[PDB]
Amino acid sequence: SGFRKMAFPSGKVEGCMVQVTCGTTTLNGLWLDDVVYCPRHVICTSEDMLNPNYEDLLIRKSNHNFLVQAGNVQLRVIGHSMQNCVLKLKVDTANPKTPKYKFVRIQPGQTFSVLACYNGSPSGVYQCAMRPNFTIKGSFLNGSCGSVGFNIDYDCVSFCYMHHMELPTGVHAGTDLEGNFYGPFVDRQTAQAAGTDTTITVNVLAWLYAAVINGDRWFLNRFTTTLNDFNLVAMKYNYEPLTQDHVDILGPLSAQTGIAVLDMCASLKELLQNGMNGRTILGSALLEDEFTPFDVVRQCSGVT
Amino acid sequence: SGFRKMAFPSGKVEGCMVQVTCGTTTLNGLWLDDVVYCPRHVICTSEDMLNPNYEDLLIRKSNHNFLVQAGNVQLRVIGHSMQNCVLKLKVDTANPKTPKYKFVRIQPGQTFSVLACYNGSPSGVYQCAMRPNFTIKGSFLNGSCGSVGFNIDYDCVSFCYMHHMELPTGVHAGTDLEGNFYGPFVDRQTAQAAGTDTTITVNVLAWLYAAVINGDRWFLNRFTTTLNDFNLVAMKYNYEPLTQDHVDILGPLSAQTGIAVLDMCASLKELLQNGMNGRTILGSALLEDEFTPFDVVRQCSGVT
Ligand SMILES: COc1ccccc1OCCNC(=O)c1cc(=O)[nH]c2ccccc12
Ligand SMILES: COc1ccccc1OCCNC(=O)c1cc(=O)[nH]c2ccccc12
Repeated sequence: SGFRKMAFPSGKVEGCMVQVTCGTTTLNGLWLDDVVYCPRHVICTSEDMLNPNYEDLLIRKSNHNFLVQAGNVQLRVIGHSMQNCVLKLKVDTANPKTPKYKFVRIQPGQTFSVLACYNGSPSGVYQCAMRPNFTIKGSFLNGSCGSVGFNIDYDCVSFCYMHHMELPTGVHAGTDLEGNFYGPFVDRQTAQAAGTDTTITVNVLAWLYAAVINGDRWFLNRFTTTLNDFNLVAMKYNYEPLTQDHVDILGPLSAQTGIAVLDMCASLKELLQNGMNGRTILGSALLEDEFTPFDVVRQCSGVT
Repeated sequence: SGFRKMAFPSGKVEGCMVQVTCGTTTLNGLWLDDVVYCPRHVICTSEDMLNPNYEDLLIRKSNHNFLVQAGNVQLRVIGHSMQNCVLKLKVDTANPKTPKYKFVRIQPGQTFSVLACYNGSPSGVYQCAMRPNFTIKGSFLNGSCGSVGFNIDYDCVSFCYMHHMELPTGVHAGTDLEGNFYGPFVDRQTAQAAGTDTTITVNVLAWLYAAVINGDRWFLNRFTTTLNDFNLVAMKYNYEPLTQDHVDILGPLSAQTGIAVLDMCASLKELLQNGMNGRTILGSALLEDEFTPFDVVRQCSGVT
């Protein structure tokens, strides 16, 4: 029992982190096989960041201008190319620690673990979610760019995020490992306001199921609702609409607890309308939405 | 910016996890050098757990009864001994992945990362704190015993916890790596009730400093207090007494923000007396106490 914001073990990803320097800028890179991936803004000076023309800035760079260091040893760069907002630095050495891996582009609501790195060295690991406004609420300081987000399935690391920037509101934006930003964000120092950060309804319901599995049952009520009635309440509270796909995804948690999805929806509806009344659920005074139904099952079953 | 419940990167500890089986019981072991540490209750059957005589049960066990498997390969046990509540299984092979390490016994209020393992395989990593009642609020299922708690200082892993059991209230109890339980808990299936789970005051203040550093400043008031006045309020709210040692430890966070410790104490006093009023601090609707002043500085500075 117990329910924690759990990250995947980060060892497989630590073995991939390198330091990339271009000019005076140092950030992190991800070394898989003989390629080092990093944000293309590594080629920018602070002045460049306001309105960068990446194709033009890249012309002034050669292989020897990208300094890649894995541990305390230097990697030889034999090629460089830009794919969307990431640079792919071809090195002459395959990473001996390359795990089985995939590059995936996640959808909002999906969670992942971040290995926050500085100077190619991992400093910490924490669990994130891709917000419905395509930002992540991370913990990143200067030098953290190139830190990655990932999920692990037994021995296969699915990289889904690469850190690029912090918006003026303190939230974070980045790309998948193909260099495409999540959301409408661009790698430029300009006014980029995030949209409504709505609550991930299916995740809140999954976490309510986790609470019931872990003995926290006070919020369970004698009511039920329909998808349409619940969604009227969800819209009012800036919650994402719940679909039949979400109900189907919650099927196994419903079976494990014996609580029909729509009954749990009615419990959530009363929690939204009445509030917590000073009470807590799984040690939280607010409704947690950064656990997917898959994370609740994985944590409550012990998948390694 | 951003503030997350961050765990240490777990790679150094993943390289130490092994599976230990004795009879029909399988749990986790920690392999450092040529020694595998694991909870001594690995020798118990379910019946034994109610009133075990560990010295007597151990007499019936020989080296070949302890099956140690690191990955998919078997380790040869050439010695076994009981140190308090842990067994030390001497193996013929030094762990090639043994990091620089220390065994430390932490005090309540101190935080650490747990690498939850099952069958010697890591499933997740999360941040914990040793509660003032000597329990931890972990996330552990059947098979998790022998999972460890640790802190990392650059390249030295300081192991501080080894998981042994779940109390009937869903909280967790375990030992340091010398086999001594934290608190009054014993490795026996009997009535063991935990004491008052008070709030770690110095940690709440550290997290309030982290909130100010990260732009969440609404709770800052125009008041100050004294250590004695604050402690009267802290006692009323089941908060740990704040000492001058805690004030000294908060010195650097006070210097960074320009907010005197006693002024932050007065802000915390008003938060206790008035509540949050539906507001949040660093995305939480309650006062977080599982970040030490050292964790706030480390996260807010980027220590790798
Ligand atoms: C406005 O900056 C950019 C815009 C577009 C693209 C890139 C931009 O920055 C690149 C460098 N950024 C960081 O190193 C950085 C990342 C972060 O998440 N938090 C910080 C907190 C304090 C200081 C710096 C950071
Ligand atoms: C009452 O048990 C013990 C008492 C003293 C000593 C050892 C005891 O157990 C040893 C085995 N325990 C586990 O594998 C276990 C640990 C845990 O934290 N959560 C669980 C959740 C469900 C089922 C089992 C567990």
